[PDB]
Amino acid sequence: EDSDIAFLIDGSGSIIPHDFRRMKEFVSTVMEQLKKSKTLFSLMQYSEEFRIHFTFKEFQNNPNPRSLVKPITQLLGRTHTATGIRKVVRELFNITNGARKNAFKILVVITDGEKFGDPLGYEDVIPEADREGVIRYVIGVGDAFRSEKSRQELNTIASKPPRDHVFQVNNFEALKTIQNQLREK
Amino acid sequence: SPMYSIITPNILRLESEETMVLEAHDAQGDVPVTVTVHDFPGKKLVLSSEKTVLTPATNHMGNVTFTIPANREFKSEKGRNKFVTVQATFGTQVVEKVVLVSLQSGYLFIQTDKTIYTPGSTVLYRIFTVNHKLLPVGRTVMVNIENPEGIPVKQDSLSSQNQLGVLPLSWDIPELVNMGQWKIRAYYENSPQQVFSTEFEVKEYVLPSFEVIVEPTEKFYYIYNEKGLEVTITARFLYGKKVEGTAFVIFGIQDGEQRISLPESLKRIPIEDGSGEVVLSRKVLLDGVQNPRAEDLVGKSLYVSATVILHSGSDMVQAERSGIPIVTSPYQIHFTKTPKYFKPGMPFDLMVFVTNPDGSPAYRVPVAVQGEDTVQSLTQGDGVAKLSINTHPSQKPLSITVRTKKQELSEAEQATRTMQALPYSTVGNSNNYLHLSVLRTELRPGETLNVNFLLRMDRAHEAKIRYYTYLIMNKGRLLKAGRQVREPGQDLVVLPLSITTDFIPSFRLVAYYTLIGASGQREVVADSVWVDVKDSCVGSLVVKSGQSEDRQPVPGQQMTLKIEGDHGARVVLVAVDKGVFVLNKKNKLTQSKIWDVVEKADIGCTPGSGKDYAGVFSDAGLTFTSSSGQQTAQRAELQCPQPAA
Amino acid sequence: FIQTDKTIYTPGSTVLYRIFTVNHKLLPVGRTVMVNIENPEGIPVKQDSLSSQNQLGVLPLSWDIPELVNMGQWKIRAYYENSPQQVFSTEFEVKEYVLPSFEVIVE
Amino acid sequence: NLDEDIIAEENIVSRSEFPESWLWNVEDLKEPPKNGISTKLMNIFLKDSITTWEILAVSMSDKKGICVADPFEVTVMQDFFIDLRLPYSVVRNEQVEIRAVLYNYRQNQELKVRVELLHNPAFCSLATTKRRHQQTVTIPPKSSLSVPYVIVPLKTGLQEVEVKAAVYHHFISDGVRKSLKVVPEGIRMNKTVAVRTLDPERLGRTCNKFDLKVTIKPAPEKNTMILEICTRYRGDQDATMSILDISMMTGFAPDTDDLKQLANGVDRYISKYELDKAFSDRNTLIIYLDKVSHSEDDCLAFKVHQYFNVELIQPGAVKVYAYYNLEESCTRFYHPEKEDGKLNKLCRDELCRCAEENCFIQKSDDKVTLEERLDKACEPGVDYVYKTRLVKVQLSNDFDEYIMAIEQTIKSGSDEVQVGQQRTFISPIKCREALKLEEKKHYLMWGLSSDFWGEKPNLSYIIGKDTWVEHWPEEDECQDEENQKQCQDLGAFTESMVVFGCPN
Amino acid sequence: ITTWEILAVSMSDKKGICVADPFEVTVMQDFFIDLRLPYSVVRNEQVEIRAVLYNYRQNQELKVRVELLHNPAFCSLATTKRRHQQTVTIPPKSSLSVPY
Ligand SMILES: *[C@@H]1O[C@H](CO)[C@@H](O[C@@H]2O[C@H](CO)[C@@H](O[C@H]3O[C@H](CO)[C@@H](O)[C@H](O)[C@@H]3O)[C@H](O)[C@H]2NC(C)=O)[C@H](O)[C@H]1NC(C)=O
Ligand SMILES: *[C@@H]1O[C@H](CO)[C@@H](O)[C@H](O)[C@H]1NC(C)=O
Ligand SMILES: [K+]
Ligand SMILES: [K+]
Ligand SMILES: [Mg+2]
Repeated sequence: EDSDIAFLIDGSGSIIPHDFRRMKEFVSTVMEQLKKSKTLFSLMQYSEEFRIHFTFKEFQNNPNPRSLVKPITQLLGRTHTATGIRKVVRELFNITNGARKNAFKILVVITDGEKFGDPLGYEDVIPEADREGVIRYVIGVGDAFRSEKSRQELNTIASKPPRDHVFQVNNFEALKTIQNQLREK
Repeated sequence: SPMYSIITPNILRLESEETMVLEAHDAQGDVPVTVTVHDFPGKKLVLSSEKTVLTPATNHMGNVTFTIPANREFKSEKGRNKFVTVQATFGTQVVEKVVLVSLQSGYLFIQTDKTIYTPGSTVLYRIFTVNHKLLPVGRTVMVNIENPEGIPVKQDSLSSQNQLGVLPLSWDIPELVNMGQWKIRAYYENSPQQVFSTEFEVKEYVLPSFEVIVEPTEKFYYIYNEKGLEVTITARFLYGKKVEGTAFVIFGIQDGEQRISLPESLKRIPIEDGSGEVVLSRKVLLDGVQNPRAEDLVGKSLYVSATVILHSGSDMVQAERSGIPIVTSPYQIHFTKTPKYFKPGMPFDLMVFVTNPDGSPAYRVPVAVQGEDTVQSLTQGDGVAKLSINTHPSQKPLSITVRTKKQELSEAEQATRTMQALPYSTVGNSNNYLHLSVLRTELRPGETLNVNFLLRMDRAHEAKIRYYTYLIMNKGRLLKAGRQVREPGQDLVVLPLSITTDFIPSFRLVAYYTLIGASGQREVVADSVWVDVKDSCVGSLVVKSGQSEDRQPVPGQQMTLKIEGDHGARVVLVAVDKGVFVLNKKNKLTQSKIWDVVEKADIGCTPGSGKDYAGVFSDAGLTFTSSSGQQTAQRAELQCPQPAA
Repeated sequence: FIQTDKTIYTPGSTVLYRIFTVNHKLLPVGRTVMVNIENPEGIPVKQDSLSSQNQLGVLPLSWDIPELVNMGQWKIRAYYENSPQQVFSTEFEVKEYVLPSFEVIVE
Repeated sequence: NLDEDIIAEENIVSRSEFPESWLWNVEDLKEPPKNGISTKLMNIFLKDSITTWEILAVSMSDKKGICVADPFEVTVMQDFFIDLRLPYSVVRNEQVEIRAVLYNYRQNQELKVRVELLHNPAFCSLATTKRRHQQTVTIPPKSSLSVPYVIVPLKTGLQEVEVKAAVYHHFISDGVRKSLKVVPEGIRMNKTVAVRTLDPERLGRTCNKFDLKVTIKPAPEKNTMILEICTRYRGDQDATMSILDISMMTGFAPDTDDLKQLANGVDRYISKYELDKAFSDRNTLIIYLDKVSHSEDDCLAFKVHQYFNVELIQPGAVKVYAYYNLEESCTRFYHPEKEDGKLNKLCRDELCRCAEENCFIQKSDDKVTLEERLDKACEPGVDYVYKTRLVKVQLSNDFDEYIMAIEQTIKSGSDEVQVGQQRTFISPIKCREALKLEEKKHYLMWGLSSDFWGEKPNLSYIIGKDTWVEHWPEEDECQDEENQKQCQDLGAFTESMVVFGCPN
Repeated sequence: ITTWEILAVSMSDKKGICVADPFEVTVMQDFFIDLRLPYSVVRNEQVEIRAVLYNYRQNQELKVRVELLHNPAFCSLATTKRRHQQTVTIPPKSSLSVPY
């Protein structure tokens, strides 16, 4: 089977630079320790404006993740989470960027759980990921769990069940649930 | 006093890549620009796309690639038009512009297997989901099967995500059912006011054994034509073998949807080697005259039904040709492809449509404009000549009446049509102009189109214009823009514009230059031209036999099918008995029916130029906004015409 | 052997139905079979004749229920081409209803 | 903007997929067998429907043959959810009722919900585009609440309804999104006169078992009113147990003790729990009757109290039927000023649109300058801006008609208006007095192209949420020093609108 | 025995969409029956029909035996006991129609 892995990081100002560094480094480790067959990686940084830091084509041609992740900055915008997702499903999972049909499609949403200024809601874009069939792993950060409505924003983003998908970034055993879900898949 | 210019479509479609072009004429330094899209009214920042800076290294040009996000905002029942405020900030200067927006996400194309079905049959239909660029998109659609009454008798809600733009469907037709024209309506989830339709007939029938073609020699009836109504009857079996039978032909007249039968006209005619000739004799028609009104008859049409019976006895076929116009004029002239506005003292290029009375083009017809005794021209196979007339430099409205000069026709017959063309108003009527000239011939992707920039002004200013900035608007979007450098003194420059597959089937091209003219005022002159492109697919699809074993097929014979086409492309098939079509051929899917809707979808309103340089952009469907204060008037209507659609 | 997805349907619903063809030794075969869909009146409003070899005795089928249709007890009669007296049946009901939220049991 | 602590409706992924059956699947058993058993594990998705999913299967191997299975049960639910209960055969253009039941299976935690009936242009609801309809409620653990919602099916066919309920100081939200069939009547033959000029210019080349009189009256001495019902049966012999479903005008509750007083009443009974239910969200009441009479009026009445203050109030609803038969029911809606309790809509030959949004664009703001005045006049939406004089007035129950005298066409739009012309502007009856409008007065007015009632030339005008109207006095009525500021901005609005025209 | 139009519709992701020109295909034999059966009929309502033998052989008339088979749901002269046959001679390139 075909392992298509996408990565969506928040860059909003609410992301303190230390949270942000953890994100970039955790992603790079996620890919690194996901060194395994037939896995493809693409990334976009999301805030109030979006910019895909690498596509799948650019990844099959460049396997070194550290080379892909170093140049990434913070955006310091607003937080258009909902809009970011249609940018993931409509662009990253397009055949034009490398997307293969009948592949295991996973989205890694890495944010603190605070959408703001987004004109789009979730009731259009979440059922979209499900009608397209993308299994959504969410990685909350900093104080993504201090508040109540943030952490539920996460389960709102994460596919069900959220206990199996919602994880903190510093936790090192966020991969093994998925690293393993493929070993006989 | 630096000038900042921004340009975008007259209408902004949601969930689609639109482009915005940025230029900074003659302003020093790397110049940053930030554009943001705001609700109208307020500071909602619907979109603020990426950072861009216009460098002298790049001659102060960059563009903005952006897609408008939706926020579920429109109005049902009565429809009010939605708007957004675009905001451009060149460093400190802010240039703002209120733009219309449309919900329409893309296109949807309904294929049924065939045109006509019987009670108890399955209607197989596919639906074709494409974006504004005829590329696959995935949205939910709603499919309704609506009888002649209009009542949905089957409805569904389905998504096209990862179905490659094809939604194979079906619906089973009931034994007890209303006969007539049934519909298939579909529409994207996002944009329901935009309905896509196809009709199909439901009648109790059995396929025949032979087809009958009743076809008159010439497409109309000249009112004084001595020969009368001459018709060639072709009757043949479906495999290509000629039929033996008898024919029964009655005549009738058709007025809009009001039809008047001619019972004395019915004549029985033998069948001669699977072909025939038949005449409505001048002698036949006149006996028992009815509501003759010779002068009045022009403008109506005639229908003729033949009921053909085999010589063996098994199958009878009723065939009919309807819509036969009784003319004084073999033709009709229309100005539908003609610009309404001209550059005074410059050539005026007409695409007059010579039309045969049913709608078909006219082949090898000499035509000319009354007056200008100098020259006459000849119609192509399309019934169109590029009558290029010389304007006299003068601000009188130019009035043109086109007549045909087709030999072997009466001079009264010759078809005529009149229009009036109005001068491009110059700023204070300073009569500094721009003329775009480009040769109008069916342009194929891969051909090079030379673009001619004609500059008209005193020597005081001509050295100032040092490049021209050009723009190609296609299918409702800005496709390419750039600059062609100019050196002081060349009044005319040509851009060898190489034509690509994006340009299909046609496009308009606008362009402009800027300077600081009379009364210290920054001045911009622009001009626009519609260019048609060879109609075809972006890619290509060919079906031929895959067995170099030529032979004619046999019931139950095996066959190998060869499909040649673009790599990775998905191909859906269907094989229909040609015999079906003898009973119905309407709403059959064609590459043509694609393009005809598409061109309807265009936002441009005039084939050419406009009343003034503002009308250029508006008539083309474009917004220009500059830091100086010059910008396009506002567009509040979705449709163009003087009589609305 | 007839499997319908549901036992009761709304006008305008899609009826999904499978037929299992086996001999008296209960083995899947591919053979020619006639399918008759009878309305409450009993009147066969659809028929079809197909063979299942290399469909493994499985005849997956589909029927669109008309919006205007007589409600009541519908049947599915079907038979081998060769043995018409040997007819096998299944019913299914057509009525306008909504799925309930709880059940009621009287004992 | 009172409280910031709820999940936005805009982010409430509803329940979407409710198939009455699915997974018609066909899968093959390729697995290396152990014990003589190939084992297959098909990871799938769980539909947005809360029910136990029964799974039925059949193994057709050519070697052993067919094999039915032991059905499999997958028990699906959430702690807190909704299910929505609708009819099936509803009729377009007829006001109806729905009921939404939120269940709470949390064992010990009560809940406070803000739930919105979601706006739909296919339905005449209380929910305009911009004016939400959010009801706030509280739930006892291991209990569910019935919420009524009366609507008008404005269109035909497969219409979906949505309701999104969000909670406070807790986690989940939910949303129901459920379709059904809407259909037409076709009579349009109500007491027609022989030639009523109903025809257009360009065409052409029901309670049969029950008597039910319900009237809600007011009280003598927050606010309390009387509910009155008056019922009978039409037949040869008296009828069996009849039932009443009664639902509360938004934020209403009956008088707990008069409720008790009535239940001891003859031929009547309401169990204790729906009778000692709490005043917190006591909202829907069911009363069962021993029998009902075919011989005369047996009425009933009792008190209702206002628990929460909102200006606009859903009609109450009362549905009565014999114990055995629901489908031959009779439903009435009540409202004290709305006769027969029906929402205001606007109707022509077979079309209607919902007239229930704010009467006109909100007045009395601190800002009345030219700056905002022009901005709402320079918007593209403004099709027409006129200045007329209130000439005639048709007042009626339904709507109240103001006959306006256009002398000048300031800015025509998609309108072909002649000079010295008389045109019909409408205002709903609920709005009439709020407008403080008098004849003989000039008015400078504006609206949109969408706000035109009819087709040409037998047209009318409608004052909507965003229509702007303002009276214009005479020359002898603006010379006052007090009235300067108004007539100042009137003169400068006009001239700069006139001279400059519209900007674009 | 006729001529089919086969239509191919294709869409790639980048090469847009293309409905190709039709492809005709001609089912035609030397000798065959055209069998002229109504859409429906009424039960117990007698009519005739026609089975038209097409002798599209080149240069030889054709002595054929024309025949029907036994459906006990119809009353014709054919049985398993006694059949219902003519014996007919067809010139080349012609259409002989047998009544039943
Ligand atoms: C907006 O900017 C885009 C990139 O900044 C630009 O895209 C470029 O579009 C041109 C179209 O002319 C393409 O140019 C050439 O591509 C190949 C290159 O070998 C040639 O064979 C062609 O003939 C063609 O001239 C670029 O490939 C394309 N590049 C990218 C990265 O998109 C848009 O054209 C710009 N549009 C506007 C309106 O400014
Ligand atoms: C019939 O007339 C009454 C008023 O007399 C009105 O309330 C009702 O809406 C009308 N019904 C129809 C179907 O027009
Ligand atoms: K045939
Ligand atoms: K249920
Ligand atoms: Mg932030």
